[PDB]
Amino acid sequence: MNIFEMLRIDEGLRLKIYKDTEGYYTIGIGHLLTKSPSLNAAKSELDKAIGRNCNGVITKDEAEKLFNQDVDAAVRGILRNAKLKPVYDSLDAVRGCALINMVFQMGETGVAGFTNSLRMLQQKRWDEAAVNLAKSRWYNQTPNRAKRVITTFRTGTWDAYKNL
Ligand SMILES: [Cl-]
Ligand SMILES: [Cl-]
Repeated sequence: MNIFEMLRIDEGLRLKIYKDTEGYYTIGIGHLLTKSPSLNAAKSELDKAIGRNCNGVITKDEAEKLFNQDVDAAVRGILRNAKLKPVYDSLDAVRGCALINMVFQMGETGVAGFTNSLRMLQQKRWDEAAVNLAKSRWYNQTPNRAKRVITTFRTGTWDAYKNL
């Protein structure tokens, strides 16, 4: 299992513009197009991202291309962030994926705000971090996903993604 497989499970794959859990226009593997309610705006964003007139639909290869760019951006966001980098460097490879998963979903800024959980992760207090992470809007709005991620941080194994 790796970060790509993990996010593919959490985000799924859709080749036509759809709305994410928050009601935002998205496509491919969780690639947010815009927070604007305008489908037209979303369509334009899509064409700009892909480099052709898509009319709202893309190929699997295109979805995969966007996906690689998105994972790259998440990782780079972590590496550039002063609060994130030290935690990320302190974690084993599996747990690191859980952190990348969060950034992909909520953005660098969003995750950097989880101050207390970040400190607990850096201290390797797994059970305590898990409880703290669960006291969030994040956990309450997307509980199944949050549970998989939190379990990953808690155990350092891929168990939560096994049998999916
Ligand atoms: Cl809460
Ligand atoms: Cl969920």
